[PDB]
Amino acid sequence: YRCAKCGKEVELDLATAREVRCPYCGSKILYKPRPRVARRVKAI
Amino acid sequence: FRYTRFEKARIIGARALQIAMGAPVLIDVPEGITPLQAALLEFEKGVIPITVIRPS
Amino acid sequence: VEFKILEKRPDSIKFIVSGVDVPFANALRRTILSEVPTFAVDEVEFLENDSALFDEIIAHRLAMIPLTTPHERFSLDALELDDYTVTLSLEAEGPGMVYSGDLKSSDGDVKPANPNIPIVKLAEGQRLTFNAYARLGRGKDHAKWQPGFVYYKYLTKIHVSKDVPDWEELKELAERRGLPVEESDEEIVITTIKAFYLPRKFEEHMGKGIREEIVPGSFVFTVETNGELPVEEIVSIALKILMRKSDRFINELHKLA
Amino acid sequence: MIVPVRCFTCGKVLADKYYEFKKRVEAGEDPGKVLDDLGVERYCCRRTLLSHVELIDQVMVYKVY
Amino acid sequence: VCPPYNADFDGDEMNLHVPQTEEAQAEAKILMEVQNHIISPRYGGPLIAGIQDHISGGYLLTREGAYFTRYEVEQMLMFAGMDVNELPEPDKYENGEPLWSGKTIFSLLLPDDLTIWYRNKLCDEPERCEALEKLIEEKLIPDPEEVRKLA
Amino acid sequence: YNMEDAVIINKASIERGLARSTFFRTYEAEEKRYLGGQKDNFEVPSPNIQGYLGEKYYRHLDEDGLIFPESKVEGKDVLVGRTSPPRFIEEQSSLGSMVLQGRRETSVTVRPSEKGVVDKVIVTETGDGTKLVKVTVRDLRIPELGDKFASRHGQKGVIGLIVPQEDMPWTESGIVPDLIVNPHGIPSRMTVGQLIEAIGGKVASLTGRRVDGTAFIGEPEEKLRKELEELGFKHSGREIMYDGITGRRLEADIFIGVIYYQRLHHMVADKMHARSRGPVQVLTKQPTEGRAR
Amino acid sequence: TLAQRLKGKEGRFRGNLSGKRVNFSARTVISPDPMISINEVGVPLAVAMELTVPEKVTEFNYEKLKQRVLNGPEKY
Amino acid sequence: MRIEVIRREENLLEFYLEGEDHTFANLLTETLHENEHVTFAGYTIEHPITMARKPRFKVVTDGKITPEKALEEAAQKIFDRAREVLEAWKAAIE
Ligand SMILES: [Mg+2]
Ligand SMILES: [Zn+2]
Ligand SMILES: [Zn+2]
Repeated sequence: YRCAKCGKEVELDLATAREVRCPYCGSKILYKPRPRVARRVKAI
Repeated sequence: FRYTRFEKARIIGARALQIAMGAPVLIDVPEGITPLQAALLEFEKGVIPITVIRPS
Repeated sequence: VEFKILEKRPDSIKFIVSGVDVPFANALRRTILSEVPTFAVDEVEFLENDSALFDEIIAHRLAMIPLTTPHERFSLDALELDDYTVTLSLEAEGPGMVYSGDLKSSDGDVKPANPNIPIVKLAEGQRLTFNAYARLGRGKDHAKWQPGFVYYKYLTKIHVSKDVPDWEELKELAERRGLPVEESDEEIVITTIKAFYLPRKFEEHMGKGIREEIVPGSFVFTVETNGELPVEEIVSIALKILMRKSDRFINELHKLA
Repeated sequence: MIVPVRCFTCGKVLADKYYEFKKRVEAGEDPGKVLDDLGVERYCCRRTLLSHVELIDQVMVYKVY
Repeated sequence: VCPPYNADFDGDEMNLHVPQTEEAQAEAKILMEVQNHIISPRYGGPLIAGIQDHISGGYLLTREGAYFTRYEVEQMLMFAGMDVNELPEPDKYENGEPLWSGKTIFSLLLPDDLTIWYRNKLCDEPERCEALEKLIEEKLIPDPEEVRKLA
Repeated sequence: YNMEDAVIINKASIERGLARSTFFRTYEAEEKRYLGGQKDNFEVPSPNIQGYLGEKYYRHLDEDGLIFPESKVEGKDVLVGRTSPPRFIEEQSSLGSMVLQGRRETSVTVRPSEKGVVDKVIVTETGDGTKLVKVTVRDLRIPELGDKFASRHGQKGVIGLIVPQEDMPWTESGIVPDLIVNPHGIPSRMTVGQLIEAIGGKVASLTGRRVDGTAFIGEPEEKLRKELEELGFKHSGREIMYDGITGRRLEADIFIGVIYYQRLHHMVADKMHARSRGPVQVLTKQPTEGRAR
Repeated sequence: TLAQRLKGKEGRFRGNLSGKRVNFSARTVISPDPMISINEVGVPLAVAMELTVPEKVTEFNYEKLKQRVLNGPEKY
Repeated sequence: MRIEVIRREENLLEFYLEGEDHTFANLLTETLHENEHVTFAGYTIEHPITMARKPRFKVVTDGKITPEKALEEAAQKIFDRAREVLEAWKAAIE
């Protein structure tokens, strides 16, 4: 389970067991989006 | 009877290996010294027991 | 010991100091860069970064923003700097260019001195949120804690006798660049309050007719800041460190004996 | 790659005086007088205004986390 | 030590490897240290020696006209390792200020009984060397003050 | 320190932005299909399974087996947790292999000397039917010692040391130089184009217009040294310079200009390695070849 | 085959028998300094903690190597 | 600022001074020079990457005064000289 966002914007939260497509665009390629947690980078 | 450079680097090498395997040391103590450096100080005072053989 | 203030401007000053010597001048100069403390952002916590730039690059620019440092509330001549922490937050969303003026400060006396600094450009729907923590530091540890600059030069006089062909060319040249010229019937004296490039015709006369004599003990100082400390409060604070610094020495010396 | 907010040798801010600089050089005015009219004195401040790329427009539009 | 390795510093690669057993370690220290290899077996002449700045700096120290002041003598004798006490003496030209010559700062590094004389690359007038040589060969030990300031 | 092709870069000039360069890699873990019908699924590895790399290296994976981005992956940390299928339950029967019957852990992990933070995780399907995930991890890489610089004339070299801004030989203006080049290399390698370009940066920074410098028809030699002579400086670059340790005019006139350098990727973190006792050859019991093995 | 296994510019007289690959080494780049003596060398502190000598505690370095094993393999 | 003595003899003192740098050391050096009883004053920083905060000082006198007294009186002067200059600055921006 996830909430993956594909190329050319759209959201498509499904799974990973059978097939990986975008219904709206018709493409098949996905980036995993960044979470909303807090990390700490120093400024040097 | 001066030693060469090949015999002086073997007498130190054999004495530094005895000084690690037992072989109680002469007055060489202070405070921490690697066993190779103990052989250099004993050789400086000229109290090495090991002598060479001169084949002739 | 005496001073002559040539000009006072916003964030700059130039003056002439007399009655001192060569060792003292470097000690005053070096102390201003490496001892005077200022505030600077030291670490930033990111919540999200949809911008076109890397996390480190946005974090790097935040550290380079000059922040106002109120000298009437801590101690600037201490050897051990105070650790009081100021929180700088931001929560913006594009589209539009992000400026330094949008940063919020938890303490109204520490804000960016210059409000027209671009940080990052944001496209449609991209969000940027972070919290910046500022602390006191010195320039010797990291360049971000620099209060400004100091530059110094000797004070010299160029004597040009009237027997030198085309001496009038130096008179017009020196007056164009703002150097004072004192004229007499024997020769002229140019006070070099700034660099004086000798024109090519006169190279062969440097030493025979044209000679330069250094005035012992007089120096021209140039100081420029960025708005973190009030331009003529720099030298006063630096002087009070030298005093404090060379007083600790006496305590340690007596303890040894 | 947006303009550097300091110089690299002379510590002095510059990024506030770049977008005011470039909108007055695409009218035909000579840059020798534009940079002098602002507060740029040396030539260590000036080699990093006069040569820069500001390529942030191309990279931004691609849109990927 | 960078004519033995034949290296320069434009990003080269040097590899070290530690020896471990106590017999193989005292052979490395006695037979292979740097100071045993200061001259070379191909032509006798020294190999580990001075390079680019060490030569052209040494010409600026011994030029006729190299007068260092008092602060510059005292600062450089602390920087070049050596330990001497308060004897930079005797302030040879007090005409402007009490300041030394360039020869006597170089004449603290040599042992106390050298005697060498030879001719080097800068000789553009062989006649004014001759005169100096002629006196030397007949009067083996002249006085260092009088005649030798014809140098 | 700058003898025999080295160079001495400023400290505060590094620490404000000179040559801060980034480094990327990428990894291409996939999901194959054997001809028997058993397909290897990727998940979080359990403690039991044969061939465990270790424990507490899996603190960054999510449930399905993908690193959520922007995490400081370092050392030998894993990237994607892969379970492989049994692979011959009945071939050996070496006195205990009949009962265990489990799986043999295989995966992908960053190369064991690097560091950095992840950037973007891809997930897709390739041509036949399978699935493959691509992960890319970046790096920050401040320019310390070793990092080879060069001109475009051929004066290559390495950072000598990293001297602070305060101890810099500086000039009778607001100028504090960055790269103090060794003077013993210009009248030995015959690179006079270095010295024409160094004045041409100083003229074309004060005037305002970038000097044309093409071959055979470019800006001539004499017109630069007159435009420098009428803008307020001496005709040959030379200027009065003060040392930063003690502070007195160096009794010479030190040359100074603007030269375009460029950083090169023979950086020191891709060269330095040490080997105490590693994995050896099976046939000879001798070490392997390359850092990738 | 055998004659190509015996020979061939990397066989098993020069390639693997009289010339072998070693242990306890390092390899990096170089950079000058005229402040150390003529017979010294710099060693980076990462390479210094990944190469080791054996020491064989006898009687007079026993106070030293008690501290070297009490300190862990982290502090130098 | 902890003084680490190294050599101590008759009319001579050598020591390390942690935490200081070129800035104070150079000012302290020539200020010492003004004192006629100090025959020899100098300093060195050894290899400024591994250590650049502990200059090695050397002070030699003619026997008529102790080396500590020389240091003592020479760090008086700098405090007094700064105290002067400071007053000048203040009473000039008016
Ligand atoms: Mg090479
Ligand atoms: Zn889609
Ligand atoms: Zn600049």
